[PDB]
Amino acid sequence: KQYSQEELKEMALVEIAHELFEEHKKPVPFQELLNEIASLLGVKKEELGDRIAQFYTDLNIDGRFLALSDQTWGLRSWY
Amino acid sequence: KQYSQEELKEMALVEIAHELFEEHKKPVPFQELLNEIASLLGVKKEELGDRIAQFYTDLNIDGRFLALSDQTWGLRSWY
Ligand code: NI
Ligand code: NI
Repeated sequence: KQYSQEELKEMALVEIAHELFEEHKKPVPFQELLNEIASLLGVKKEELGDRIAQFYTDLNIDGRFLALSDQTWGLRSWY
Repeated sequence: KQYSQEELKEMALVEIAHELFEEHKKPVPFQELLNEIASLLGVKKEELGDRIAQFYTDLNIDGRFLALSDQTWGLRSWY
């Protein structure tokens, strides 16, 4: 990346998410984005709090992003 | 992993998917699973063909798996 933690700490979660996708180049579940973003800002996802519904909204507003129909799967023994 | 390509080539896609999740330990979009599985069998995803709706079905049948509500996102410039 071309951003420090301190630059990331100045960005909208949706601009962080955008650089992740440009690096990663893979679709990602919303919750995994939250984790990768929260780890790049060295906080706990829990702490993003009020920026979460903001982020969900921005992703929907901003034309660069698609919500894909593709189904997220996992193991029952993680929940 | 503890499987060769040749052992994987004998397994139901759903047992391959299960070992992926046990390694990876992350939720994954269905289509990314198809890619990781297709690359572990050195074929093109396209070639899994009739095993695809089989796999979708097995995931739904088999109690180890959850379909999570979490939304898959991506960039419009991949589609
Ligand atoms: Ni959008
Ligand atoms: Ni199931």
